[PDB]
Amino acid sequence: NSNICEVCNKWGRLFCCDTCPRSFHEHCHIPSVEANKNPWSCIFCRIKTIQERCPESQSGHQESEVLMRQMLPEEQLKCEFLLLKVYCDSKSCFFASEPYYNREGSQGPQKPMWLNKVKTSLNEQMYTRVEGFVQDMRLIFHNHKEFYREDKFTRLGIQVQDIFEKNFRNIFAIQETS
Ligand SMILES: [Zn+2]
Ligand SMILES: [Zn+2]
Ligand SMILES: [Zn+2]
Repeated sequence: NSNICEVCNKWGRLFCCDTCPRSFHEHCHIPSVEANKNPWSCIFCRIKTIQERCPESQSGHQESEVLMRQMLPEEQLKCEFLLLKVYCDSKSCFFASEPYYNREGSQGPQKPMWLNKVKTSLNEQMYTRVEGFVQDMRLIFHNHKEFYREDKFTRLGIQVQDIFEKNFRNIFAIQETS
């Protein structure tokens, strides 16, 4: 197995996957690494199994159909994985914890949102459709763009949104377009 966490790239107290060489901090994995389970298979492995059991699941889909799906176990897992792919980027640090807003010439968002809030919401099964999760995720970046205006710091929101959107299209097999 790897000697660093797949998500944050640090050593520490690592739980190792039994079916692939990845390792994780307990709360870096999503869901948090399960108490028992021998063998244990990481989220990457679990997602790969879904694809292998249903190869046609990789054919293209329309985003509008994906968003309306109910959060059954496989869609729950896919959203967890997509959240984890965002935390994999070090720039997610800016969006992880609860923000505050006090900048001359700007007003804070009406509905603040952050990664850890989305993480809790998934853990608590608060989303009934994929659309709930995707809307909160996109809101993170939209709030940031609006608040930071013409400051160059706005670019961090564009960057992390691009990671989110690329991974959304991959994990949910969105039909490729020009
Ligand atoms: Zn970690
Ligand atoms: Zn694995
Ligand atoms: Zn099938």
